[PDB]
Amino acid sequence: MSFFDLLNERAKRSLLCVGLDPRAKTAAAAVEECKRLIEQTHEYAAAYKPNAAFFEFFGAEGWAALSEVIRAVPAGIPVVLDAKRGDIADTADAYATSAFKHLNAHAITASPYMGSDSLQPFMRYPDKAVFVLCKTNKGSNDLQCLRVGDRYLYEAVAERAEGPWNVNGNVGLVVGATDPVALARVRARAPTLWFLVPGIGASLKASLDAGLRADGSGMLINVSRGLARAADPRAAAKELCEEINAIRFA
Amino acid sequence: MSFFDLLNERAKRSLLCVGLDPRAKTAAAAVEECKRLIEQTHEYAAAYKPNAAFFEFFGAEGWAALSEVIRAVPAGIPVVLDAKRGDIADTADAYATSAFKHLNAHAITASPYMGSDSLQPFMRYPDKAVFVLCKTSNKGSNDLQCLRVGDRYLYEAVAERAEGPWNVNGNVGLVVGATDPVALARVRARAPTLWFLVPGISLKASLDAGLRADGSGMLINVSRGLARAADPRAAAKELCEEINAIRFAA
Repeated sequence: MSFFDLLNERAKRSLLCVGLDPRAKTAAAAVEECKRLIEQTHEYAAAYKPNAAFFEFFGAEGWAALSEVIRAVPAGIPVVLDAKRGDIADTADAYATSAFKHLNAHAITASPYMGSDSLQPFMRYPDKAVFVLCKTNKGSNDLQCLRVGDRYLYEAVAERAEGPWNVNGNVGLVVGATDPVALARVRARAPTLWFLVPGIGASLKASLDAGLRADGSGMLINVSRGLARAADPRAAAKELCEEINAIRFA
Repeated sequence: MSFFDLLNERAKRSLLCVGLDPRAKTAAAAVEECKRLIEQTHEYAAAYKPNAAFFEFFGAEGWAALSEVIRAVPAGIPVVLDAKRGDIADTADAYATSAFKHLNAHAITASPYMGSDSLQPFMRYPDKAVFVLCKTSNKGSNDLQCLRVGDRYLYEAVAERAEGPWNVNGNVGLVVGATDPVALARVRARAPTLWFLVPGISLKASLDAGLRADGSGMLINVSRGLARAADPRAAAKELCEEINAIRFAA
């Protein structure tokens, strides 16, 4: 089962991605915190997204904690390591081996800035997925909205992803929820790719109308604070999952 | 004791940055390998650049190994953690705290793709430097970096931002490859004062294109050329002296 095999099975029930961004002060407490959130939300989760930086923060024990948390994700539910990596050759190979073999995540996020051969070391794993940063925060304007001919830079990234980068059919894009016009533009350039969509908790219907594919799928909607800090995380995930599906059905 | 205070002092003697990219198969062996290379090269090193991916590869033991290797670098020689990070908000804050406080590196490398607010969490440390990816030498450089924005390349637009709006704390540098001196000269034209971290040496042409008016502002990284030299001590001495001979020449 590839990442997308697992995701497409989950997508029959949910498009909700649950962020694992522990607020705990120690690695041990972080593990327990994440395990509890998994227990409460897995029935309504399409994926989990552990925060690579939050785990690195704990130092030595942080790695082990991340591995333990990934192990705690029920079989059948894919894990996207939000590590936003980008380098080349042996260095990129080492990041990919760490994420995919050592930590056993099913997917990673990656920067497009160094281009095709910076992305190849991740994308060469046919059973893993690579979500490439496309449209994201206020700094988006700096580079992403620069005009490269008759399109924005973020559109140029989209055209490569739904295009020559997708050798193993395992490329996705990171496309933010807070900009529905941009979301629609990316979907027009890349009509078949899965989007990882953060920032809903920073409009649900607008995002889905702009970003869903023709099949009513293809958006993985990430929520972190709205679930982790909820009075009832299970009920919050259930409600979000159902809200998304109601829109898909209509 | 800022990064640039340390670097300016070292630049009186050297512009050589020594990569720490261990080939060893265990964390413990990697530490010893790096310690040996530091011992052989420190008299001629302006900086050390540990490979964040290579240390992450060793998992739990990896972080501790990286911490130990950084601590092994003589007082007075700055450490650039080559991590190429880029994220937003609390996540970027976590990467910064990890690199600058927990690991006690003096500088980090970072992707520009998510723009100003993705870089601010690193740049807010006035005593730490942030080397932002600008122009890299790999084939993928064609994909984004060499796209045309108005009458210039994307990498020139990045250089302008870095020299201009981004450099509020005077701690921004750029990563600029040695393999194209024409591009290196374009970057120096857009960014007359910034330090460049220059991987992958074309030594004379690179220095002619990239040095500032003061004969400084380039940090020349060497990895394989030193670590795999029969005599790394003599290799570092020779490279340091060759760089300086070019700097001295009218």
